[PDB]
Amino acid sequence: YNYRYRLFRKSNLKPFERDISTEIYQAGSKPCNGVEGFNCYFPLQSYGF
Amino acid sequence: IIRGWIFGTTLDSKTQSLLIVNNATNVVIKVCEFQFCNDPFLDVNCTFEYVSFKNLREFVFKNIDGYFKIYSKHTPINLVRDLPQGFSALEPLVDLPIGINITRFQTLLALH
Ligand SMILES: *[C@@H]1O[C@H](CO)[C@@H](O[C@@H]2O[C@H](CO)[C@@H](O)[C@H](O)[C@H]2NC(C)=O)[C@H](O)[C@H]1NC(C)=O
Ligand SMILES: *[C@@H]1O[C@H](CO)[C@@H](O)[C@H](O)[C@H]1NC(C)=O
Ligand SMILES: *[C@@H]1O[C@H](CO)[C@@H](O)[C@H](O)[C@H]1NC(C)=O
Repeated sequence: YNYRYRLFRKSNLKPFERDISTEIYQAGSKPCNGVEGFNCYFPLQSYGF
Repeated sequence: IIRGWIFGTTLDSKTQSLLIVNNATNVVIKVCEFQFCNDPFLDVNCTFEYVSFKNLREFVFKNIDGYFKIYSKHTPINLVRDLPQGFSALEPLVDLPIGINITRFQTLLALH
């Protein structure tokens, strides 16, 4: 379960851009401000190999 | 007195920031998730690092397709008052494969 990708990004990748950031993102309207839940599904998902 | 630059987006350890520290022509460059002080000065995931009025220095910095490009020139001058007229062309120094987003910058000074 370790190998990882961001399931979302709030801006699409520039050519050869990298992004380490651990932001939860707005998956909806509400500013969740560090909460995970509806409007805020944390993006760094992983494969199940 | 002028000895470096900060470049990046949030500039606050939440993401990578290109830091250049210089003493004329020897240089340290890093891109790491730096936590700076609130007033940046030089006292008289760390994925990239590199190491190298009488006077005018000129530079052009541009960030394209995941590479950061620097051009420069040095010359002595006579106009103390302001940016001088006349013609000169900068030449490339370095091209760094750093892969980073940049929307803000700040200059770094050596203080007592
Ligand atoms: C590079 O970084 C900037 C932040 O400094 C990103 O700009 C923000 O993008 C969002 C949309 O994703 C906007 O809502 C904000 O208003 C933007 N802020 C600024 C200061 O412009 C920018 O999207 C990033 N570039 C890439 C390609 O990810
Ligand atoms: C430039 O400053 C760094 C410390 O920030 C130092 O390691 C380096 O030796 C200095 N080089 C010169 C030419 O003074
Ligand atoms: C690099 O990212 C990890 C989380 O993936 C974090 O724990 C670590 O502190 C970061 N390293 C630095 C130098 O900030």
